[PDB]
Amino acid sequence: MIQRTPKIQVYSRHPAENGKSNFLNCYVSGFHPSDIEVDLLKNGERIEKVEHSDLSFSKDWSFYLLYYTEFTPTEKDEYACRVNHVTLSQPKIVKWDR
Amino acid sequence: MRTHSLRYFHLGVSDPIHGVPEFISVGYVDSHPITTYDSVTRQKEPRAPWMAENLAPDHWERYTQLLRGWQQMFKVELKRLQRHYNHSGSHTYQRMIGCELLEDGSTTGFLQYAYDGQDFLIFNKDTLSWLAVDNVAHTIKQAWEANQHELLYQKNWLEEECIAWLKRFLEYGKDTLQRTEPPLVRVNRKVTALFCKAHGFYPPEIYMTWMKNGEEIVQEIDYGDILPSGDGTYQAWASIEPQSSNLYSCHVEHSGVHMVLQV
Amino acid sequence: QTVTQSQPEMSVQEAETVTLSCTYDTSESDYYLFWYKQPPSRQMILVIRQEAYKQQNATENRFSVNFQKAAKSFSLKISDSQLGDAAMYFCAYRSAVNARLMFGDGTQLVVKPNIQNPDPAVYQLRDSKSSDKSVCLFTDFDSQTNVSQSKDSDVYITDKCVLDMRSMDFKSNSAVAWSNKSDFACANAFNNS
Amino acid sequence: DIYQTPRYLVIGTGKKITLECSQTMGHDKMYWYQQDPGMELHLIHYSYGVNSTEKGDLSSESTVSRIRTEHFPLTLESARPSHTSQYLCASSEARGLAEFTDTQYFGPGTRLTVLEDLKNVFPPEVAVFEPSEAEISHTQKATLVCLATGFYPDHVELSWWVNGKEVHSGVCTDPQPLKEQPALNDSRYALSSRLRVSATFWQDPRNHFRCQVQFYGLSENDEWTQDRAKPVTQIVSAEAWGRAD
Repeated sequence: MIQRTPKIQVYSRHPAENGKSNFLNCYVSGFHPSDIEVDLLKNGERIEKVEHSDLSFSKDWSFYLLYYTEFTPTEKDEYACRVNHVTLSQPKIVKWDR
Repeated sequence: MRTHSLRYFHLGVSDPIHGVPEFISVGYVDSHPITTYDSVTRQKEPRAPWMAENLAPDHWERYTQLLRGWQQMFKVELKRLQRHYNHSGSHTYQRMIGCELLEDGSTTGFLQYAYDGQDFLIFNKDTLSWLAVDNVAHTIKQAWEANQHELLYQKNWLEEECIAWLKRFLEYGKDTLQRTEPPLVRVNRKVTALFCKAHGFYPPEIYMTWMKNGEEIVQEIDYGDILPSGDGTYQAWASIEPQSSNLYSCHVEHSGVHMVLQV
Repeated sequence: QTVTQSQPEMSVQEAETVTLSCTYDTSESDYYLFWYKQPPSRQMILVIRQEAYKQQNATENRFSVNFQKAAKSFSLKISDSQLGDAAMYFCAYRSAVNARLMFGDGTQLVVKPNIQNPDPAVYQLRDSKSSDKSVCLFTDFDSQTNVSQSKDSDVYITDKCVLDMRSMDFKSNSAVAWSNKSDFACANAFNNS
Repeated sequence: DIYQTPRYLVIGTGKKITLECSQTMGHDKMYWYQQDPGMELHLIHYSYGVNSTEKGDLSSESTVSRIRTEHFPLTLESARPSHTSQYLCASSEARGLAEFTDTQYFGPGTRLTVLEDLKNVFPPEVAVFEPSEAEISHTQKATLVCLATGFYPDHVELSWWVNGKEVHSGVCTDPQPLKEQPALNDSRYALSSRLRVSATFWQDPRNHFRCQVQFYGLSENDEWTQDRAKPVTQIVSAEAWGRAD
């Protein structure tokens, strides 16, 4: 299998304003095969309650989902998305900016 | 009245781990999932309130059987592909069928297969022939190109039934599909760099740029992708970076509306 | 999801054209239409095939169809009928997405031969064994004649039956009757008919 | 093309029945319909290929298996009277799509009859009635007539043998039989056939005529406690020799 590595994008539904409740989004896409593991990270720990869209198909034979979780950003708090795929020999952890 | 599209995708996976279903198939109108089948449920089901409400239990029953059929066929084709390629682990086979209705009323149609996420077989409805990547595909195309009725059914569905169904679904989901939600466009700052950011819009197709003191276009423009915000809307951004000797401005276009912003 | 063939019985002269009639009901647009014939063998035999995505009406030599899509009408046209054509004919619809071939109720087609010189006659035949039991044969009657079945219970009248002696190039309608009762002859066995 | 065994089967209530259907056209899609006297054909089982077995419009206590491409057998565990029907297997050529773009070809079918009491089954009595001088003199032709009587159920196949060869030209067999006691429902049956030849040909005494009736009846593991001989599968035949006279 000539596989494709997952592209990970992490962002919030509504523009971040500390104190305002929101949704944290992780967009994993462009990956082949289909089997994929995803966790969202607060301060480096697993968020535990997390929803995910049903696996979706692109025309170029890659897949995509959206992992998401209802959160309130505290000025102190750091957030990331960590994925693992056969294509990755180590977990890829992409931090949330802003 | 904008370009819309109907697509049904099939995916098969040999020797899948506990979770992965051996077969999944999914229908889509412009990225809105409308239908779903898998190997555990062995049931075609609506993935939208408006599909569900508007189709009698027969449609789902009838198409469930048809998809039970495809399940079976993919299981088999997979083993034959292995036998021919001398394969060994979990592999994927995939098929995508669908049509596009352009704003100008003309149409497109598409049918394609893939082994391990690489183009295997591409259908051509004007010449009633497959094109194949290697002899394995060629061999299985030969048999297929023998059956003339199958060749023709495809051309028809693609050129006729697919569109009829699109038109129905568009209507059926008008409130969500033919809707227009305009964006929030804003400018933020950050070597000094400025970002035109837009959010909470629909449909996702959006165009953004920067215009040098309104005159020309900045050549050096980093474009954020267009991403789904969570709620049915999409968000996207565009960035550029000398005391600003010429004051700049953002130009955006969504659903027919050319929008502009100064700083 | 439904087929109707209203003509339960139908008739034709040898070398004549006949039209068998059939309508279907559906809402599907992508579909398949067939005729099949079931001789007394009870074997279903394909006669012709028409796909809803085709205007030109199918033709298999002597057989052809009138496909009026908008009328949802699908008539089988048999030219130059032959005795062999005799059978039950069935109209059938199949969706492109379901397997059940939906069948019409069926139209029975009888072929009348061209009796060139009628020579209506009733002959009697006897047992090659006991020579006490006997039968009656009505035959070489014109094809426009009909045979009443017996209203009496203990007398057995068979149906009209076409025979083709290809040896001698000769066709022949025939019908047989029997009974054990003594007050019974050939002369009057077919008189009610 | 496609084969189905048996073509006729009479069996007692509650015994295990296996109707065979086989095909050698390389057809993945296969079907099984059921036609009760009058009622229309009903898809009861179908298959998309090896190890597919799906149900159809009408619901059934039969079962099917598809271990391989050529065979699609149908099994009936506790066989009951209501199962009495004609079962038609079939096969289609679509292979590259799940969709049904093909034409279904049927096999010849199996006339099943399941009976509560096996004492209603009887083999036929065959008798050849020889031609008539009346006819011979009038027409130059001789019509021999066969009469199969007293048989039940209607599992019978009649044949005309001239000089040890089965013949086709010159024959008319009632497409359907008659009830001997039309009054009843379990009424026995009587069928008639006609063989017509030359007067020349019937007058040659070297010429042998045999009317043969094949009857499909009880088999070995079936039970029978009755004076009437067990009405097993058998041929019942009757003959007549040409006569110069």
